[PDB]
Amino acid sequence: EETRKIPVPANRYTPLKENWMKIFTPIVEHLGLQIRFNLKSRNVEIRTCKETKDVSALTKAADFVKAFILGFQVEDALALIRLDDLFLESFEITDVKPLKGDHLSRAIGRIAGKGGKTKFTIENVTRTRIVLADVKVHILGSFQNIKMARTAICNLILGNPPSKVYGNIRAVASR
Amino acid sequence: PLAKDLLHPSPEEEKRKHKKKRLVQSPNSYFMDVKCPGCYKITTVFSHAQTVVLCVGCSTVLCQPTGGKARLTEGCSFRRKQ
Amino acid sequence: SGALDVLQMKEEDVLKFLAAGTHLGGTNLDFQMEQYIYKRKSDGIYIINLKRTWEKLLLAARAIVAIENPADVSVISSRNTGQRAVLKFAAATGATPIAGRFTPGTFTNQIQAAFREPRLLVVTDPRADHQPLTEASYVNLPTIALCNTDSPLRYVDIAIPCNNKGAHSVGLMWWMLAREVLRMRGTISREHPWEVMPDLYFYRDPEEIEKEEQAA
Amino acid sequence: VVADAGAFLRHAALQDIGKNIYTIREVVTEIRDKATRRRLAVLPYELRFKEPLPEYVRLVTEFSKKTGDYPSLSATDIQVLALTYQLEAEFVGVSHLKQEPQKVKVSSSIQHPETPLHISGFHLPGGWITPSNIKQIQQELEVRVGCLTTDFAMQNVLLQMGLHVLAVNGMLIREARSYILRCHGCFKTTSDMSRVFCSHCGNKTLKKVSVTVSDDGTLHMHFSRNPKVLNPRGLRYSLPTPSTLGAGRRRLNPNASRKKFVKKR
RNA sequence: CAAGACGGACCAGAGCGAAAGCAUUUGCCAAGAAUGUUUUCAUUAAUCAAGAACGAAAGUCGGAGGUUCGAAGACGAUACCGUCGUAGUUCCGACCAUAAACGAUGCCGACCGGCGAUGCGGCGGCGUUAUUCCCAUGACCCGCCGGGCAGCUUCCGG
RNA sequence: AAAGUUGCUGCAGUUAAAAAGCUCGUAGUUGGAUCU
Ligand SMILES: [Zn+2]
Repeated sequence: EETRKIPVPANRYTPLKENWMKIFTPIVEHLGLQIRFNLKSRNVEIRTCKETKDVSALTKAADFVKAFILGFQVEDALALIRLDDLFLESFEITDVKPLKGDHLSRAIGRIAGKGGKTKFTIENVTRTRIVLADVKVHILGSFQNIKMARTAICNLILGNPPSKVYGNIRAVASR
Repeated sequence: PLAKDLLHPSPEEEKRKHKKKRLVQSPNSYFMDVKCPGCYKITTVFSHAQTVVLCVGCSTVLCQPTGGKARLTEGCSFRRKQ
Repeated sequence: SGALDVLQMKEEDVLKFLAAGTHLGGTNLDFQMEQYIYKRKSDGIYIINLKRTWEKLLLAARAIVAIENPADVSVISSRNTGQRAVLKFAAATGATPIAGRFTPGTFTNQIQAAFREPRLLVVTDPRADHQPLTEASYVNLPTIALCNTDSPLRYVDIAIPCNNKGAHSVGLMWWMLAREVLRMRGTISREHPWEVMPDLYFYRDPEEIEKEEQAA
Repeated sequence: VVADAGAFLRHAALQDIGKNIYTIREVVTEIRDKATRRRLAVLPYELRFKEPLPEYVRLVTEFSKKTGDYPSLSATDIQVLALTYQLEAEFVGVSHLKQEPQKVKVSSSIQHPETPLHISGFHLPGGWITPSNIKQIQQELEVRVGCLTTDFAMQNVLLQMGLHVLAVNGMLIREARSYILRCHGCFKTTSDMSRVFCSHCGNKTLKKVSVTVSDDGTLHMHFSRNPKVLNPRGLRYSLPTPSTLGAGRRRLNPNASRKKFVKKR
């Protein structure tokens, strides 16, 4: 039998606990897999059981939990369960240009925008889901959608104003 | 506020304040009798002493200097003055 | 109030005060209300000294007796937990009650159907009643208030230090203020306790009232 | 077998095991779920509606206010308790049940109140969750008339009275353990897990305290001897002059380091 | 295996320094703020013309080394981009003395609201921990004082 | 004179013109309390 463990950081223990029900149910009723979370090692372990359905989907289940560890909502990770052409791309803001201190914070605020609005706009433009950590940013979507969202994010951290990126990404989505 | 007798503050407030910011400034330190366990003499020791005070008869270490109040060794007794 | 051997605290008074949970306050403290705290116990709840709030109740009662006309005294409560109580406080003396949402411009806009010109204001909760304090600061209107420890004292002239979040404490303290004003107003005497039970002024939850008449 | 509204909410189809299925109208006409309403029209109608006598409802109210579970339960809960007490009274002799409930014993512990003991999906050291156990995991699982109560208040008062309580499964309940909210200001307990303000004093002062009851009528209730829970650290801050998302941000005390270019609303 | 580079994560509403600036271990050297002080001297102080010391990056003279990156430049596509790449980026010794060198905000002193967080030092105290540690000490908890970095709130006044 | 736009009386220097990159430093200016 195969097993796979997913670590849980301390900032994700309470979200994991609070909606644990809608996390362990879609694995045991749909994919027929057998899971637990140990507190001594702080690890969510998934292993296959006897009444397993479609064994070559175990990885998908792991991706489920993995997405919820990165900060994605459980609906988007359940979409990662359903659709097969869904991928995850992660990178740092300083990983493409060195920004230090207040410049880094301003780049984060430019990606987010007021009320998160700019970030939210990009999602509805690209049919993706973006959660950005303290310096990390994660995009969930299909390949070309990831490329479009990465294009918009990289342009926003270049220093291009959010208005121009807003208009250009709407025009690119029109195409 | 706006009504408090600055001439007659409450004694717990005066003891609460910084030693220079009282109405009439006063030290927080004291002198004390120290009785070594191996003898029965009396040694006059400053509470915030900076030197290692030795016994006049036993030549033993009485207090150890620290950042603040001096640390008396175990076994010796002390009594404040005045 | 004056060490005159007739207006002091009694054992029944302190017993019913500790029964109703009035003496215990909130988790915040405003620096203008430090003189009503006895001490800070380690649990995190500021206790309110009982003799201080007794003297403050007596001062508020002396302020409210001094008006000869009971009709021009406004008694207001926005939170429901005191609402019906202030209505019965009207039945105490005839002071006009305002329960529920307060209409802006009631005290300051003279072209209104509800335009009142009181001579004292008594307030259940200063935080919920920020608009009537704001309007009372425009028309030379003094203020009585039931003030918790986490309550601002702006435009408040007598702040009764009490727990006002709980229904029992606020209903009790309204009943006690009514008993004091009726005692030295001229209606009742001191040899006999007031026949009105403190539980009559208490706000009742609809969940409580749907199963109160079941036990008849 | 008295069916509570929780059994209707959980689609508990136990009409085959029990024959004395009786309940009150308002516990079934207050359900707002459309699937339960659709399922109610398919099930056979062996259910009968009746109203308990005023005397027995009253006596239920006095020992409900003696046991301290008075504000946690509603009028429909009172009606359900009265109906099951009447059914027990006119089926079996009334000398079996008792009154004057036993005083609660004190037994503290060093574990934190938010320790996730007996949560199925976790593992304290084995402890594994299979799809075959999902139907098994409903609650803590261990003759003529029973009860289909779900909420812990009614089960608590029934086990305090010694009345045998039943579940969605065939067997009865021997032990019932849960969490309640106890006030540390006015010393009043509330079993409502979603409330945040207290009942008597009215402060935001309720804290998690565990309880466990048995069949004999013996209850024991555990505090926590941890000074982390009871300290006034983040409780005082100056206030400005006058839903579930962003929950962990409120649990930080205001007098702490937030990032310089972020803002709390 | 070697060569030079650079010290991630920890790393913060943090700390130190006159500023520019400062992050692998250990050892040596001499400074330093705050604290504590019933020590010593007794006005020895505050501010700056002249004058002096340090002063990011780039740049200039000489020695050493050139890992990566890379102005100019050579190619390929379309000022943008890619491949290669010189000076430079690195160390040593002298020049240069300029920055959005920012709090776009002289220095010293006094008074004038509140709160609780944090770094350091001092003080007082129930208590828990070094598998109910058999007194002290480190780690926590509560409270106070002093100098700090830094927040929130206020019809102080402007 | 208006011009408190030359300011001793009596102006200003975050964002409008404007505080030296930083520190030390003679001249100059100012200097705790105390003696009928
Ligand atoms: Zn309470």
